[PDB]
Amino acid sequence: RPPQFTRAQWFAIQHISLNPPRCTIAMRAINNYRWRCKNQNTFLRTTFANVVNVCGNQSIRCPHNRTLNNCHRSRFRVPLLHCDLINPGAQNISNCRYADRPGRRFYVVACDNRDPRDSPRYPVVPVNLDTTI
Amino acid sequence: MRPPQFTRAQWFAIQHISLNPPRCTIAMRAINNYRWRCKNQNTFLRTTFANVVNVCGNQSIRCPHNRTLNNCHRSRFRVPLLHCDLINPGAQNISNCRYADRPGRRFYVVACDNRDPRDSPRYPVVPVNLDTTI
Repeated sequence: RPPQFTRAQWFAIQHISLNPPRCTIAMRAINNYRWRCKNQNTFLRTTFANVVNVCGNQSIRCPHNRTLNNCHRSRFRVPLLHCDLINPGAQNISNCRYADRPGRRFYVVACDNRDPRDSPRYPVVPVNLDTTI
Repeated sequence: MRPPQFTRAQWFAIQHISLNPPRCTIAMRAINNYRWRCKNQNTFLRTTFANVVNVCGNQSIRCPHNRTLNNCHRSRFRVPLLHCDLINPGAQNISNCRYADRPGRRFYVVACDNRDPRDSPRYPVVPVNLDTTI
Protein backbone atom coordinates (compact mmCIF):
# COMPACT_ATOMS: atom_id res chain seq x y z
CA ARG A 1 0.00 0.00 0.00
CA PRO A 2 1.29 3.45 -1.01
CA PRO A 3 1.47 5.59 2.16
CA GLN A 4 -0.62 8.42 0.72
CA PHE A 5 -3.69 6.16 0.63
CA THR A 6 -5.59 4.75 3.57
CA ARG A 7 -6.17 1.02 3.39
CA ALA A 8 -9.74 1.71 2.26
CA GLN A 9 -8.58 4.11 -0.47
CA TRP A 10 -6.03 1.62 -1.76
CA PHE A 11 -8.71 -1.07 -1.75
CA ALA A 12 -10.85 1.19 -3.94
CA ILE A 13 -8.00 2.01 -6.33
CA GLN A 14 -7.26 -1.68 -6.86
CA HIS A 15 -10.74 -3.17 -6.77
CA ILE A 16 -13.54 -0.69 -7.46
CA SER A 17 -14.21 0.59 -10.95
CA LEU A 18 -17.69 1.19 -12.31
CA ASN A 19 -16.42 1.39 -15.90
CA PRO A 20 -12.78 0.30 -16.18
CA PRO A 21 -10.71 0.52 -19.34
CA ARG A 22 -9.23 -2.70 -20.71
CA CYS A 23 -6.87 -4.39 -18.27
CA THR A 24 -3.64 -3.38 -19.97
CA ILE A 25 -4.65 0.24 -19.35
CA ALA A 26 -6.50 -0.26 -16.04
CA MET A 27 -3.58 -2.07 -14.46
CA ARG A 28 -1.16 0.81 -14.99
CA ALA A 29 -2.84 2.61 -12.10
CA ILE A 30 -1.72 -0.18 -9.78
CA ASN A 31 1.58 -1.22 -11.37
CA ASN A 32 3.02 2.31 -11.31
CA TYR A 33 3.34 1.70 -7.55
CA ARG A 34 5.26 -1.58 -8.12
CA TRP A 35 8.64 -2.97 -9.20
CA ARG A 36 7.04 -5.97 -10.88
CA CYS A 37 3.64 -6.18 -12.53
CA LYS A 38 0.82 -7.66 -10.49
CA ASN A 39 0.04 -11.22 -11.56
CA GLN A 40 -3.73 -10.86 -11.28
CA ASN A 41 -6.34 -8.31 -10.25
CA THR A 42 -10.12 -8.06 -10.11
CA PHE A 43 -12.06 -4.79 -10.52
CA LEU A 44 -15.59 -4.84 -9.08
CA ARG A 45 -18.04 -2.80 -11.12
CA THR A 46 -19.85 -1.35 -8.14
CA THR A 47 -19.57 1.49 -5.59
CA PHE A 48 -17.55 1.85 -2.40
CA ALA A 49 -20.80 2.34 -0.47
CA ASN A 50 -22.09 -1.01 -1.73
CA VAL A 51 -18.94 -2.75 -0.51
CA VAL A 52 -19.21 -1.04 2.90
CA ASN A 53 -22.67 -2.61 3.24
CA VAL A 54 -21.11 -6.05 2.64
CA CYS A 55 -18.82 -5.36 5.63
CA GLY A 56 -22.01 -5.63 7.69
CA ASN A 57 -22.67 -9.21 6.52
CA GLN A 58 -21.75 -12.34 8.51
CA SER A 59 -18.05 -12.47 9.38
CA ILE A 60 -16.25 -15.50 7.97
CA ARG A 61 -12.83 -17.08 7.68
CA CYS A 62 -10.96 -15.36 4.84
CA PRO A 63 -10.58 -17.87 2.00
CA HIS A 64 -7.25 -16.59 0.65
CA ASN A 65 -5.76 -15.13 3.82
CA ARG A 66 -6.73 -17.81 6.24
CA THR A 67 -5.07 -16.28 9.30
CA LEU A 68 -7.92 -13.77 9.33
CA ASN A 69 -11.64 -14.11 9.95
CA ASN A 70 -12.69 -10.54 9.30
CA CYS A 71 -14.05 -11.39 5.87
CA HIS A 72 -17.53 -10.88 4.48
CA ARG A 73 -19.36 -12.34 1.52
CA SER A 74 -21.63 -10.28 -0.72
CA ARG A 75 -25.29 -11.34 -0.72
CA PHE A 76 -25.47 -10.93 -4.49
CA ARG A 77 -23.20 -11.09 -7.49
CA VAL A 78 -21.72 -8.05 -9.18
CA PRO A 79 -20.35 -7.45 -12.66
CA LEU A 80 -16.57 -7.30 -12.66
CA LEU A 81 -13.39 -7.36 -14.73
CA HIS A 82 -10.62 -9.85 -14.00
CA CYS A 83 -7.11 -9.08 -15.26
CA ASP A 84 -4.44 -11.75 -15.85
CA LEU A 85 -0.78 -10.95 -16.67
CA ILE A 86 0.19 -12.39 -20.08
CA ASN A 87 3.91 -11.47 -20.12
CA PRO A 88 5.47 -11.95 -16.62
CA GLY A 89 9.07 -11.57 -17.84
CA ALA A 90 8.46 -7.97 -18.91
CA GLN A 91 11.07 -5.20 -18.98
CA ASN A 92 9.46 -2.26 -17.19
CA ILE A 93 5.89 -2.12 -15.87
CA SER A 94 4.83 0.06 -18.80
CA ASN A 95 5.32 -3.00 -21.01
CA CYS A 96 3.04 -5.36 -19.07
CA ARG A 97 0.04 -6.70 -20.93
CA TYR A 98 -3.08 -8.29 -19.50
CA ALA A 99 -5.81 -10.60 -20.67
CA ASP A 100 -9.36 -9.39 -19.98
CA ARG A 101 -12.01 -11.58 -18.37
CA PRO A 102 -15.33 -9.84 -17.75
CA GLY A 103 -17.56 -11.74 -15.35
CA ARG A 104 -20.19 -11.68 -12.63
CA ARG A 105 -19.43 -13.13 -9.20
CA PHE A 106 -19.96 -12.82 -5.47
CA TYR A 107 -17.07 -11.19 -3.68
CA VAL A 108 -15.39 -11.63 -0.32
CA VAL A 109 -13.82 -8.61 1.35
CA ALA A 110 -11.79 -8.17 4.51
CA CYS A 111 -13.09 -5.26 6.57
CA ASP A 112 -11.55 -3.33 9.42
CA ASN A 113 -12.17 -0.23 11.51
CA ARG A 114 -11.71 2.95 9.46
CA ASP A 115 -8.58 5.07 9.33
CA PRO A 116 -9.05 8.42 11.13
CA ARG A 117 -8.68 9.94 7.64
CA ASP A 118 -11.56 7.84 6.21
CA SER A 119 -15.04 9.39 6.41
CA PRO A 120 -16.86 8.93 9.74
CA ARG A 121 -19.75 7.81 7.49
CA TYR A 122 -18.19 4.33 7.45
CA PRO A 123 -16.94 3.14 10.85
CA VAL A 124 -15.96 -0.11 9.12
CA VAL A 125 -14.38 -0.27 5.67
CA PRO A 126 -13.18 -2.83 3.13
CA VAL A 127 -9.37 -3.15 3.14
CA ASN A 128 -8.76 -6.20 0.91
CA LEU A 129 -10.49 -8.12 -1.86
CA ASP A 130 -9.85 -11.57 -0.52
CA THR A 131 -11.43 -13.50 -3.41
CA THR A 132 -14.46 -13.81 -5.65
CA ILE A 133 -16.94 -16.71 -5.65
CA MET B 1 -25.99 14.06 -21.30
CA ARG B 2 -26.10 10.96 -19.13
CA PRO B 3 -25.77 7.38 -20.42
CA PRO B 4 -28.80 5.34 -19.35
CA GLN B 5 -26.47 2.72 -17.86
CA PHE B 6 -25.67 5.10 -14.99
CA THR B 7 -27.68 6.96 -12.39
CA ARG B 8 -27.04 10.69 -12.15
CA ALA B 9 -24.81 10.12 -9.12
CA GLN B 10 -22.86 7.35 -10.88
CA TRP B 11 -22.30 9.57 -13.91
CA PHE B 12 -21.23 12.41 -11.63
CA ALA B 13 -18.66 10.08 -10.07
CA ILE B 14 -17.40 8.87 -13.44
CA GLN B 15 -16.90 12.41 -14.69
CA HIS B 16 -15.76 14.13 -11.54
CA ILE B 17 -14.33 11.82 -8.87
CA SER B 18 -10.93 10.22 -9.28
CA LEU B 19 -8.42 9.86 -6.47
CA ASN B 20 -5.56 9.14 -8.87
CA PRO B 21 -6.59 9.83 -12.46
CA PRO B 22 -4.37 9.15 -15.44
CA ARG B 23 -3.37 12.08 -17.62
CA CYS B 24 -6.30 13.87 -19.21
CA THR B 25 -6.02 12.44 -22.71
CA ILE B 26 -6.41 8.98 -21.18
CA ALA B 27 -8.87 9.94 -18.42
CA MET B 28 -11.24 11.71 -20.79
CA ARG B 29 -11.77 8.67 -23.01
CA ALA B 30 -13.94 7.19 -20.27
CA ILE B 31 -16.34 10.09 -20.69
CA ASN B 32 -16.07 10.83 -24.39
CA ASN B 33 -16.87 7.26 -25.42
CA TYR B 34 -20.41 8.15 -24.31
CA ARG B 35 -20.62 11.44 -26.19
CA TRP B 36 -21.33 12.57 -29.72
CA ARG B 37 -18.42 15.04 -29.57
CA CYS B 38 -15.56 15.40 -27.12
CA LYS B 39 -16.17 17.37 -23.97
CA ASN B 40 -14.60 20.81 -24.05
CA GLN B 41 -13.51 20.81 -20.41
CA ASN B 42 -13.73 18.55 -17.39
CA THR B 43 -12.54 18.55 -13.80
CA PHE B 44 -11.68 15.43 -11.81
CA LEU B 45 -11.80 15.97 -8.05
CA ARG B 46 -9.21 13.94 -6.20
CA THR B 47 -11.43 13.09 -3.27
CA THR B 48 -14.03 10.56 -2.13
CA PHE B 49 -17.72 10.31 -2.87
CA ALA B 50 -18.41 10.60 0.89
CA ASN B 51 -16.64 13.95 1.05
CA VAL B 52 -18.73 15.27 -1.85
CA VAL B 53 -21.92 14.01 -0.21
CA ASN B 54 -20.95 16.08 2.83
CA VAL B 55 -20.92 19.19 0.65
CA CYS B 56 -24.54 18.45 -0.29
CA GLY B 57 -25.47 19.27 3.32
CA ASN B 58 -23.87 22.68 3.14
CA GLN B 59 -25.93 25.86 2.65
CA SER B 60 -27.98 25.73 -0.55
CA ILE B 61 -26.99 28.39 -3.08
CA ARG B 62 -27.69 29.61 -6.59
CA CYS B 63 -25.79 27.44 -9.08
CA PRO B 64 -23.07 29.58 -10.63
CA HIS B 65 -23.06 27.90 -14.06
CA ASN B 66 -26.62 26.60 -14.23
CA ARG B 67 -28.35 29.62 -12.86
CA THR B 68 -31.90 28.29 -13.28
CA LEU B 69 -31.16 26.05 -10.28
CA ASN B 70 -30.50 26.78 -6.63
CA ASN B 71 -29.78 23.24 -5.42
CA CYS B 72 -26.03 23.88 -5.36
CA HIS B 73 -23.59 23.71 -2.47
CA ARG B 74 -20.08 25.10 -2.03
CA SER B 75 -17.37 23.01 -0.34
CA ARG B 76 -15.98 24.17 2.98
CA PHE B 77 -12.40 23.37 1.97
CA ARG B 78 -10.31 22.90 -1.15
CA VAL B 79 -9.44 19.57 -2.75
CA PRO B 80 -6.66 18.58 -5.11
CA LEU B 81 -7.96 18.10 -8.62
CA LEU B 82 -7.08 17.62 -12.27
CA HIS B 83 -8.57 19.92 -14.84
CA CYS B 84 -8.70 18.83 -18.47
CA ASP B 85 -8.97 21.25 -21.43
CA LEU B 86 -9.66 20.07 -24.99
CA ILE B 87 -6.69 20.93 -27.27
CA ASN B 88 -7.95 19.78 -30.65
CA PRO B 89 -11.67 20.51 -31.15
CA GLY B 90 -11.13 19.93 -34.88
CA ALA B 91 -10.45 16.27 -34.02
CA GLN B 92 -11.87 13.98 -36.71
CA ASN B 93 -13.07 11.34 -34.23
CA ILE B 94 -13.65 10.87 -30.48
CA SER B 95 -10.64 8.53 -30.44
CA ASN B 96 -8.23 11.32 -31.23
CA CYS B 97 -9.26 14.03 -28.80
CA ARG B 98 -6.37 15.27 -26.69
CA TYR B 99 -6.36 17.32 -23.53
CA ALA B 100 -4.09 19.71 -21.70
CA ASP B 101 -3.50 18.82 -18.05
CA ARG B 102 -3.86 21.38 -15.26
CA PRO B 103 -3.47 19.99 -11.75
CA GLY B 104 -4.85 22.27 -9.08
CA ARG B 105 -6.45 22.69 -5.68
CA ARG B 106 -9.81 24.45 -5.45
CA PHE B 107 -13.14 24.75 -3.72
CA TYR B 108 -15.97 23.21 -5.67
CA VAL B 109 -19.71 23.68 -6.15
CA VAL B 110 -22.03 20.73 -6.75
CA ALA B 111 -25.72 20.38 -7.48
CA CYS B 112 -27.34 17.72 -5.35
CA ASP B 113 -30.62 15.82 -5.53
CA ASN B 114 -32.37 12.85 -3.99
CA ARG B 115 -30.85 9.52 -4.95
CA ASP B 116 -32.04 7.10 -7.60
CA PRO B 117 -33.70 3.90 -6.29
CA ARG B 118 -30.67 2.07 -7.73
CA ASP B 119 -28.11 4.18 -5.82
CA SER B 120 -26.80 2.95 -2.44
CA PRO B 121 -29.11 3.76 0.49
CA ARG B 122 -26.04 5.05 2.35
CA TYR B 123 -26.61 8.39 0.57
CA PRO B 124 -30.22 9.67 0.23
CA VAL B 125 -28.90 12.95 -1.19
CA VAL B 126 -26.20 12.77 -3.85
CA PRO B 127 -24.17 15.05 -6.11
CA VAL B 128 -25.52 15.09 -9.64
CA ASN B 129 -23.52 17.88 -11.31
CA LEU B 130 -20.17 19.60 -10.82
CA ASP B 131 -21.29 23.14 -11.38
CA THR B 132 -17.89 24.85 -11.06
CA THR B 133 -14.69 25.14 -9.04
CA ILE B 134 -13.47 28.20 -7.13
